[PDB]
Amino acid sequence: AGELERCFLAMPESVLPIVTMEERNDLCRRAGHLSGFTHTASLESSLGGTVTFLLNRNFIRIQTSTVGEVFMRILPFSDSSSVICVVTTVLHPVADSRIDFYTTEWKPLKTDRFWQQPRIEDFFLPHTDRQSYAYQAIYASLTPSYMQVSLSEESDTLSIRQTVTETLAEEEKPLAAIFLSPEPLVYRWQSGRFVRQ
Repeated sequence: AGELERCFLAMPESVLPIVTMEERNDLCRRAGHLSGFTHTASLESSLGGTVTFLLNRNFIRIQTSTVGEVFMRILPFSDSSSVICVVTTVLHPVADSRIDFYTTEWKPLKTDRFWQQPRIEDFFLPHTDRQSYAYQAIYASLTPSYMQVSLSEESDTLSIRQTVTETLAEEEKPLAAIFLSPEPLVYRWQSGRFVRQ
C-alpha cells in the first residue's frame, strides 16, 4: 500500500463520517491495494446516502449527497515527509470549495500556511475600472465570492475558478463581462505551499 491508501484506511470516522469505519475498511478490502488504475465503487451507507468512490494510489475522489465532492491527495512537505490535502466542494446551489490540510496522522493543520484564498479582484480582466458603471452596478453581487477548486490528479498543481458569474441575473452578465473573467487561476505546490503561476 502507498501512503494515501495507508492514511485513508486509518482516517478516523469522525474526521469524515461519509461512511462508517467498517464500510470504508470493507470497501478497501474488496478493492485490494490502490494502484495507478482507478477503482470505482459505490455504496448506500448505513449512515444515509449514496457515496461513490474513485480509489487511486495517488488520489481519492468521493461524491456524496450531503457534503458534495471530497478529493484528497498526499503532497510532499519535504522529500522525506508528507501532508494530506483535502478539497471539499459543494456542487449546489453554487459550486464552492474548502481546502483542508492534515498531517498523515490526521492532525488538522492551519490552512493559511499552505494556501491563501484569492480575492475576487484576481479574476478581473485587464484595465478594470472600479468607478465604471458596470463595476458599480455588479459590485454588491461579487460577494459571496464563490470559488471552485480542482486539485490535479497527477501533478502538484490546482486550478481555482470563480463561480460568481453563474449567480448573476441574465441582465447583469453583460455588465460583469467587461471586467469579471471566467478564466481559472493556477497554483503550483512549491516548497510546502501553493504559489500562483
